[PDB]
Amino acid sequence: MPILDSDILYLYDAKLRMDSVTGRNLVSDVRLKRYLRDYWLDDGQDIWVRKNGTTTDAKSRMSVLLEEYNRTSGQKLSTKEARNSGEFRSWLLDRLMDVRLFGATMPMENSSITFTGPVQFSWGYSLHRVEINWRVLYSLIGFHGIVSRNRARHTGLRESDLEALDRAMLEAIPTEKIGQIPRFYLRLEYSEGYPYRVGDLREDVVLEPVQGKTLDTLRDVRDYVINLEKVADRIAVRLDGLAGARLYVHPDVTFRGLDSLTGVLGDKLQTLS
Repeated sequence: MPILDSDILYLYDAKLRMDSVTGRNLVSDVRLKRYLRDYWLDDGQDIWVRKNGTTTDAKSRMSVLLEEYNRTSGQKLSTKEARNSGEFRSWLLDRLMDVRLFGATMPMENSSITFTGPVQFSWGYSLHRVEINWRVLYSLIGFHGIVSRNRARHTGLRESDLEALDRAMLEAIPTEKIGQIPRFYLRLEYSEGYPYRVGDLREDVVLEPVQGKTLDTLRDVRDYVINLEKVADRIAVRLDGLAGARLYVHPDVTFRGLDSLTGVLGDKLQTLS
């Protein structure tokens, strides 16, 4: 199966002179990808962006990889020749799944290889204002991600890599004082050649506090209902291009409009759990 363009909506929560401080919590895409990489590393996989918890010099790691490729392939590529070698580039990609997904900048002595990752994430932000008491009390974080069909052609992305990404979105964060729990994961795949996208759904999510709570005092997953009604509406408009969907929801979340979402997706929906 060819790689299709995708949109991702991902929610997870994190728990446990000025005072009375509040604001919008932010999580870099680099941090999210670090959770995913550490998870695959702990699964024994070969990963490019890895530590020893001391980081490794990238130029040294590339020199080792090039010398290994040269002695196995019977070549003597220089770093400049290695940069231009489609064979060495494909050999690196076959070996490092995180490069196939997220790309990499791989310096060498007086050269460098650059892979632009098909899978890209926004910065994550809290869908509500969080309280600071210097640590955040509670934060429901939302991420938008994409999978680029065109970029996947240049990194050798495999269909099995995307299934591994889906499973890591469920398992990596809990595996890697602050408890962090995935709560919602939706990946929408688009038909080949379809030009439009749902895009970023995070602003269409609506949090509805339970009685006694407000949007400024959310402290636990039980304090609010996640209303998906507008998310279902936004997806329905693009139904003419939707090829498939993957969806996971945590059992402790209370949803409104989850039935609307699954009904829109229909037979395109595959579940994850």
